[PDB]
Amino acid sequence: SHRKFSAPRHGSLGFLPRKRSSRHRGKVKSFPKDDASKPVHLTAFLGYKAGMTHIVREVDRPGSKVNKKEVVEAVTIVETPPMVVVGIVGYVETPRGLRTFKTVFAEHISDECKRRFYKNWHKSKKKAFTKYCKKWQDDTGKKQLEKDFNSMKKYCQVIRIIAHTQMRLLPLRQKKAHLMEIQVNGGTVAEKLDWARERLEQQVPVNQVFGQDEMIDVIGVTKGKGYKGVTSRWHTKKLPRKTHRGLRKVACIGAWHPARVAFSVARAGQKGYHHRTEINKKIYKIGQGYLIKDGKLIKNNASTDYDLSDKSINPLGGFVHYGEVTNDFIMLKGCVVGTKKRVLTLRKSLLVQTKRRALEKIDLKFIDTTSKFGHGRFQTMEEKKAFMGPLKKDRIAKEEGA
Amino acid sequence: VRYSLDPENPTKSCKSRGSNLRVHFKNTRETAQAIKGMHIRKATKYLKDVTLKKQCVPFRRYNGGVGRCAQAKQWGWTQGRWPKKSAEFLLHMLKNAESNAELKGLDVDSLVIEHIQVNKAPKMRRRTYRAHGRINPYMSSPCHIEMILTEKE
Amino acid sequence: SMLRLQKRLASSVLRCGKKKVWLDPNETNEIANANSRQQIRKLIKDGLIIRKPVT
Amino acid sequence: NEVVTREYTINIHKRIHGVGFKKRAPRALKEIRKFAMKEMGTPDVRIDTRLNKAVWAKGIRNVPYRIRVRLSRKRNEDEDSPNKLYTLVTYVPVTTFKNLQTVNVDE
RNA sequence: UCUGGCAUGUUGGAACAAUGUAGGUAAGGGAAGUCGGCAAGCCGGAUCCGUAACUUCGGGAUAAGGAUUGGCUCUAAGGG
RNA sequence: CGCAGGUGCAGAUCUUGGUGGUAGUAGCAAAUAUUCAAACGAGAACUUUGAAGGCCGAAGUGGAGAAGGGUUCCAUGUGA
Repeated sequence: SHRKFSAPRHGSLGFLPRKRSSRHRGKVKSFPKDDASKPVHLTAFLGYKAGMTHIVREVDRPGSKVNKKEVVEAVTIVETPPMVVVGIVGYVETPRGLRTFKTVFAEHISDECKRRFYKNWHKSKKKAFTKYCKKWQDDTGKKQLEKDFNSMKKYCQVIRIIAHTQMRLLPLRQKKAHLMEIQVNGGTVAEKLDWARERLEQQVPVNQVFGQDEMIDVIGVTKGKGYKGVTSRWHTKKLPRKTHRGLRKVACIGAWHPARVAFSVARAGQKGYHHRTEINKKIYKIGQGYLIKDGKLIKNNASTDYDLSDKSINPLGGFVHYGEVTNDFIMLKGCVVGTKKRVLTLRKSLLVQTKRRALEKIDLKFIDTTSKFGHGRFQTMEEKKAFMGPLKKDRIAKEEGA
Repeated sequence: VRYSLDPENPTKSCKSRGSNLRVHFKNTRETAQAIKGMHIRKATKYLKDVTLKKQCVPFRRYNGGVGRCAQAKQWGWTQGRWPKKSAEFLLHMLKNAESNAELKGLDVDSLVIEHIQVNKAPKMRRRTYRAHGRINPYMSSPCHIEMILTEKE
Repeated sequence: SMLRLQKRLASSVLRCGKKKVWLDPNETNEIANANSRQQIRKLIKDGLIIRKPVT
Repeated sequence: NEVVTREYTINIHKRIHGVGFKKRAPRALKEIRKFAMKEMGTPDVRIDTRLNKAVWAKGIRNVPYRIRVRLSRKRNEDEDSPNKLYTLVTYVPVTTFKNLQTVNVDE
């Protein structure tokens, strides 16, 4: 007979396989549609999730109850050191799909990028690309490279760059760079190839890919949670207290007559570590990263034009379960997938941005920098020293020195 | 007595067997299969590693409920275990075969395990008490083992 | 070796429990030789068997 | 150099973290054995009974956070065992653990 | 806890997943759950007050309701 | 060639015996707890000795009896 009272089904079958992701790095499954009239530009970047904090800003939507009023918004910090271009890939369109036509690599590839080519770098002889690079130097090999760029020019419809992150600059245990193909959009195939060739072996900062207050897409792998029951995996109703043989389960897993368990029934299994793509994340800020100017280190990241505190995006005591952020970073509104240290994929939007929320220009008034290792209450160490006063450890040091 | 197989030439071979050995037949069959065909020094080293859980025996036939371990990829398999008692019993019998080779004048550094087989020995009976006043069998599964080693290099 | 008999014999001779009987760990061989109540008495007088104080 | 004595501070607190109440002191002994094996490469590690008392001094739950031990690599030729070298771990009573470095000991 | 006794109840090692058995805690609501307050929770000792209907005058009665309770230093009274 | 039968099995939840798959699976989860060193020994997580940490907490996991058991008591040796 029919369900007595209607209720919507628990969960979505649009994420059906609900397994561990086969990849640790987020994958761009659709790049923005190419427009030949636009200038040549990149469409994606690779960052690392450092942590979360909250900001203070005043909003500018006229009809709202918070119009011209100060609001507090959670943000996420994604550390994005520059990427190094090491290759070019060409693709041809076929009635069977997009097929890899020819890839060309740069003459010198750093050791951190070569680490991606080995499962045991310690035991390896580091012979990757040692014969390929000699082709860039030999006269016969140079002619083949030029012919291979020409064939890409006259046969390829899609041009991508192979780029890797620099893990020397990150405070992570891992030293192996993440490689990625980033599609080049705009212009003609010839203009794409010329753009790619000239910045081969070069560095692409994140400010040349993304800009301020633009709405981007974040691709990554969700936090892993292991084996879980239907109560946590699919959020089914817990059975009564006096249930025999288990409360945290689905009572009826199917009717008699189809005589099989359907694929649409909640079952216990793997939860988390799922590949996900969230689509509308605004860029609140693009940090500048530490730089040495006139012998003094500039820490001015996360100093707005209303506080001038001379502090860094780093909270007091550092980001928890992540080192110090010393490179360029992207501040996104809200939360993003993954653990800390998780590598995130940031790509340009596939949609046309026309709503007021997406077009509004944001300007931070304050950035929280209190410690996340507890109930922090001091923005800077200088503020804490001024409020607290001299301590016993300072007087002890003075006694030792005098 | 009579072995299952006859050596290619008895002069360059040594035999060793045992009967009614209190080891699990299913565990020993897999261990013997992993040992089969291997050089005597490499088989001795391997069986010691099985005791120390450094190398595993792939459980191919009697594999129901056997766990899955990383060391089983070396055998192109997924299920493997570390049968210590079977490895000790097969180590004792390898030492016996090596001593027989020395007795009849064969060099022990070129000895290959060319034949090894385990057979079910007669079972031994004990009992377990199984609720509602019932008694169920509690049986052991011992085995006979024979091996023939042949000079080969 | 096993000293179960000697811990029982010294317990009855010393009129204490077996938890209060102390056999010298460095004189196991000599204590193991004592299989009579009279040799247990000699070991008590030699100091090889001691009655521990109460807790 | 085979025969060598060194003094260490072992952080029992971070090697016990998360283990159950009935297993904290028993696991702290296995952690000291692991520490001695990694520092001095001998698989034969012997723990002095005074160091066993120090770990159990407050029961099976409240193990001391830090212990100061003395690792001593010596020859096993006295026993003629299959293992050629062994390490003896002894207990060093200290009043404070502040500024205590790993120190070479000679006599 | 002592005298006395024992070795954790026919095995150990590692890990800390789902479901379970046993024990807890939970914001704001406060039985809206359920056949049903089932289960759990509230109360709980002693001292000083104060106790209804009804009644076979015995009870009901620890009815109900309220206050106090630690440590330390003193004081008064109670005997051979 | 004749004579005479306790004369032919796939079944009977058939009778007796033997054997599989299940399956190296379920399981060896009631009463807080073990650790260090040494000895004997071919061999020690489990025996013994010593030192620690714990429990029974006198209506005991203590010391003795009645029924019932019948040599289980004690010493030595073995380890099928």
